[PDB]
Amino acid sequence: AALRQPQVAELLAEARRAFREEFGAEPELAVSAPGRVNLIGEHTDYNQGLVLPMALELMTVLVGSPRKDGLVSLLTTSEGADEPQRLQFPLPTAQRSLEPGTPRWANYVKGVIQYYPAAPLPGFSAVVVSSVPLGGGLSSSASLEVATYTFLQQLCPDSGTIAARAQVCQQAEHSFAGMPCGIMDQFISLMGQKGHALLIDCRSLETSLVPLSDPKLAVLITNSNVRHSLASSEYPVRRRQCEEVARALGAASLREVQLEELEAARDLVSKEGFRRARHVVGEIRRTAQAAAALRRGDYRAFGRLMVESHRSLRDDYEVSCPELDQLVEAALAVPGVYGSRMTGGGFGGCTVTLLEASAAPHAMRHIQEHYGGTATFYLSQAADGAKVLCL
Amino acid sequence: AALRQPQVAELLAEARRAFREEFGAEPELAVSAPGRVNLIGEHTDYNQGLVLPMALELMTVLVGSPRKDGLVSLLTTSEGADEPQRLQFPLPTAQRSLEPGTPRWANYVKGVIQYYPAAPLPGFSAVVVSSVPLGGGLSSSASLEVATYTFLQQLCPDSGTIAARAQVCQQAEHSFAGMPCGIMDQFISLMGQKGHALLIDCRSLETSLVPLSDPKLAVLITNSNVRHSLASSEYPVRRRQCEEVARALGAASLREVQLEELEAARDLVSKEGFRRARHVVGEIRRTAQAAAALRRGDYRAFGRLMVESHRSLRDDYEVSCPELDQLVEAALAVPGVYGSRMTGGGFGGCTVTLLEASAAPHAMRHIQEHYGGTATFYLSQAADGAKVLCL
Ligand SMILES: Nc1ncnc2c1ncn2[C@@H]1O[C@H](COP(=O)(O)OP(=O)(O)O)[C@@H](O)[C@H]1O
Ligand SMILES: Nc1ncnc2c1ncn2[C@@H]1O[C@H](COP(=O)(O)OP(=O)(O)O)[C@@H](O)[C@H]1O
Ligand SMILES: OC[C@H]1O[C@H](O)[C@H](O)[C@@H](O)[C@H]1O
Ligand SMILES: OC[C@H]1O[C@H](O)[C@H](O)[C@@H](O)[C@H]1O
Ligand SMILES: [Mg+2]
Ligand SMILES: [Mg+2]
Ligand code: NA
Ligand code: NA
Repeated sequence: AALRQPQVAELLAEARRAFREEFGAEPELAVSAPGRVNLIGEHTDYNQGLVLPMALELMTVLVGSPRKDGLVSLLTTSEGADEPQRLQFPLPTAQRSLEPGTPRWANYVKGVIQYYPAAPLPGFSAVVVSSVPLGGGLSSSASLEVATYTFLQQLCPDSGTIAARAQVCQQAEHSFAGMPCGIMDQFISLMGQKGHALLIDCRSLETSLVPLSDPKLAVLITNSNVRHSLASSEYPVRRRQCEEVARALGAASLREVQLEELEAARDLVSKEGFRRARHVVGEIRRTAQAAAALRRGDYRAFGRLMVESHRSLRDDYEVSCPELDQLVEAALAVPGVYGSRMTGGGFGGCTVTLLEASAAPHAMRHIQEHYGGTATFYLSQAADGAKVLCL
Repeated sequence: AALRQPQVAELLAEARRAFREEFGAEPELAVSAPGRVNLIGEHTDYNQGLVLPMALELMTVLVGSPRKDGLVSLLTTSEGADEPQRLQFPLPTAQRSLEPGTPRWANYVKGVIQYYPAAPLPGFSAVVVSSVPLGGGLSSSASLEVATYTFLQQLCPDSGTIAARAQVCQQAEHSFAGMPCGIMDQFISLMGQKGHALLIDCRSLETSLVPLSDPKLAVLITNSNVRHSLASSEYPVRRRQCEEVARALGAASLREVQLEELEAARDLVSKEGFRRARHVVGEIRRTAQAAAALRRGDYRAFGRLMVESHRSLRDDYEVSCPELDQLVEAALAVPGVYGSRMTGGGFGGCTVTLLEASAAPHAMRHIQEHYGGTATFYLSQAADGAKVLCL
């Protein structure tokens, strides 16, 4: 036991049956959207940098039907969601716009509806099921937004691009969820392809598909199953810290600041500010190197870069915690572990570990043994992004 | 005027309609797969080179229904498909494979059925309609193959990779149409994204999606209305002349040969084979430079590299015709045109012209006046790849 990862046909069946019960008929329409692990390139997306995430086999499925009455009627089967697990509300009009409210889980859906670029949208009934753990740092939020977006497309086709949909999901997260994320989670949930990671250039929005499918390789995800109080909190503080440092250096973003320019201008910025820029500018470089390493088959080089990334996030960006540090220190101790680090926004959530497929069983036993807390594990391949399911 | 480009809703309705008439019921399943234009990197894909295609709004729509009796029943509405435009034939069995026969157009479907990797596959009825001009160098052939494959996936899920679907369609084109194509046409049909070009590395099969986000940049396609059939052309001879040069220099392919190496090895190959290989080696270098130019907005550079592509295809590879030559010279005389070149296999078909959007109307009048024949015109955006359409 690593945690089981239901396949789509299973999640679809569970969603259909829960809808049949709730609404009294079979649903007409279905879609899926994955969760996400970031292999490397943390706190770079809102700095116009480089990220290398892959989509997981963990996913949100959303089934539903149009209505003729202009209503939205929702049910989520996730415990983890704040109560009530059901909500109904009328579609926004040019006269009354939707509003963030409680239950907080519905905000993600209301936000996507509120910014959906096409019209006219009918009402709908829908059930959500998820295998993404809510609030585990594997991006259940972007899964839900992108599932919601893809579903609305089945009611009312858009005329825009992948990146425009990601930006609609991003704005919904900003205005309705109150969380000023970059573009990474929405982008990988939309753009994943199985047996690949995605080098996303968050400035050009150019994407490269980097093969990550060798039977002698595994990616292991360790849920710390913790979430400290600085999550809601220091993420916006860091994002503001980065924008200052860029202004002080005459730079549109930290993407335009070369690592050698930064060293030779510490005196223009706080000692705290300097350590933040150093992380971001180095991580961008590490992410470019790591992508080339992963294509080459150089797991050792990739693993070193993962660890260098962890040290940087721990000491220079200070978004690690004791629990993530502990879980990374246990992982590197295991023979066959190429590297390990804190993934997502941090202050808790998950570590990602790259290792020999043969060592995963040992690696899971050693990390459980050497972690105070109760840890959960996913052995996860690179998955496809958001799909329509024909019913 | 640009020739208008039917949207999917309209191709779908012409397909529902011809399906109802032919088979006396509504179809249950639908798919689309686009044609493509190659921006630069011609006759490199089978030499393990680089190409930069985008998918088109021109597409093949296939609608159909599982059958009970283990037969395949097909209709196409394309004028230009050899008679008969309808046929039935039994599914391949373990006892006996499909074989290429008459009519030539159905070899593309038979081949994809023969090589489709998942079982069991039921009989089916299907109609094919297309906005892709048959024989025009916009890959009507790969559009047909990939539409068929995406359809079979609706009858019987596969569980390989996007890449293995393209190599099935390629396999079908080699063995059933006897046309030894590279992987480009099938890959772009599968992998397209609207508002992107696709840089394909045909050695490693790595892909980048390059944003075409600029409303002041147009792509104009000019059909010469001289038809190629690539099978019976000098295409297989070019491919073999490239192979004999690689073999002579001890290279796995011409991707492994630099210009300077080819130049010192003249005494190893014929005058002709040297010229063919010099086009290929040159064209690989130019496609990398072109991607770099496009990435920084240097359209004048991109256009000069396209003109060099065209002179290399005309003089060293010898796959142009007097008609493509006149269409290119005529587009180059127009202000706001960055570059123009033949696209696809050659011997006829289409040119591709990159130009200021505002110049498109002048450019269409000028090329038509200065063309000895009758040109048709598509003003083209980057389009989505192959898709399921839920009925
Ligand atoms: N399937 C779901 N059903 C209901 N709410 C969900 C679902 N998936 C995500 N959510 C919402 O998203 C929140 C988790 O997002 P967040 O705190 O950003 O963590 P993460 O994105 O890492 O999982 C939940 O608290 C809930 O409000
Ligand atoms: N929709 C269609 N219906 C029937 N045949 C088709 C269709 N699309 C493509 N074809 C077949 O593909 C052939 C064209 O292939 P080819 O000569 O390689 O040209 P292209 O560059 O258009 O792909 C036609 O001769 C016909 O056999
Ligand atoms: O890599 C840091 C990461 O953090 C969170 O997961 C956000 O959702 C992303 O947008 C990104 O900033
Ligand atoms: O670039 C030339 C081009 O010609 C045809 O369209 C083939 O299908 C492609 O594979 C490629 O070889
Ligand atoms: Mg989140
Ligand atoms: Mg063809
Ligand atoms: Na433990
Ligand atoms: Na003319």
